[PDB]
Amino acid sequence: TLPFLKCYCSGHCPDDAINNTCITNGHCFAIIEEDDQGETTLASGCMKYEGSDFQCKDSPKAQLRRTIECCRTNLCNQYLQPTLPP
Amino acid sequence: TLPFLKCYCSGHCPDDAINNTCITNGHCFAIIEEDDQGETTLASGCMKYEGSDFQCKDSPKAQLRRTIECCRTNLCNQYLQPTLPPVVI
Amino acid sequence: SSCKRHPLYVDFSDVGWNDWIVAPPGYHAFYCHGECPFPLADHLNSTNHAIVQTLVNSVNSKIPKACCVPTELSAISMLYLDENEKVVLKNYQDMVVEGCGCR
Amino acid sequence: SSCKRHPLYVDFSDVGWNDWIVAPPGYHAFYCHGECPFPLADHLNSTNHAIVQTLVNSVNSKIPKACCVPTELSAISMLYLDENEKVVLKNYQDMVVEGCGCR
Repeated sequence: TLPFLKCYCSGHCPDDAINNTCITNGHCFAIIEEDDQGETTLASGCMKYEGSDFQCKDSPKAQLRRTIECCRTNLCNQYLQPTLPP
Repeated sequence: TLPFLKCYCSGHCPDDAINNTCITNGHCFAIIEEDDQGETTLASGCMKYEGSDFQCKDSPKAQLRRTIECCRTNLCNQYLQPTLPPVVI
Repeated sequence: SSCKRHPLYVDFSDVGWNDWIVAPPGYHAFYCHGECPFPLADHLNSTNHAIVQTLVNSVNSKIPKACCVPTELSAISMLYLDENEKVVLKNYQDMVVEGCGCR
Repeated sequence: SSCKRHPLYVDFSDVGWNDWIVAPPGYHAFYCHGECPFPLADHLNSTNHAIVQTLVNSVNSKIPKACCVPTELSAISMLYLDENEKVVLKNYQDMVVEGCGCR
């Protein structure tokens, strides 16, 4: 199915993103991730529909603390700021 | 095209080779090669037809000394023992 | 060792998905791993491009070798809990490695 | 640096094939390289298996990450010399990387 959704992207931008946006038939996401030192990063982008249930759900058994959040209205993820799991 | 050729294999056997043979639609090969440390090994197997011209020809500019030889009667690589390209001086 | 298929069983309770995947409890997914040497033998199912790249790497090691990846995959069916508590059947393509090769 | 296409021109002089390939003198082959991180973004055109493998790696790093490989290739034609020194035109499939993804 054709991409119908426009998303913000940062860190996961495609090689030919324009003005920091991307398109997809799946979801926009934002993710916060903590490395081994306690430092966090925020990133965002587009996720295609196939396999998106696995990725939006994520595994709670991941070794690194991180939270991904997905949404399905245009740009929804731009100011999305998910939080590490408590 | 269906595999029609049976080859000896050693070091490049597929996971389900039997008493040391493999089948292919391409060529049997034997290759002698000398590694980083001056250690030479001999290996052999089956090469599929697609892209076989490139692999049977090889590059004379390879960094390590090696000689591959291909052939196309059954098991023709059996006792194939190539000669290494001379040490460049 | 050279590119081949390796065992990998994905157990859903272990990865914490047993709350949304109701069946099966897990499945054999497998994975591909290992070297793509010169020459690429028949069972590696290589592309022309992987063969050329393998040769280039032998001349100029700044160009990487080809990579061992799935070259045939098969599907599994799963029952999952949807965004509503509804139990639904879904065919998931490309879930199981049936063969590996150098690409 | 995530999975993407990189430049690679294959010049037949530089691999020592000037004597058997009469045309062209070389071509742009490209190659694929770079990390397959979590999550796999849309432009990485990943399979379900690569997505699952990526999640498993994040749970236990003994399972490797997915690999950046060509997911679309195109053909080139070449003129060459055979055993007896005659010129044949041949179409070679899968010679040029058009797109990369995680598999």
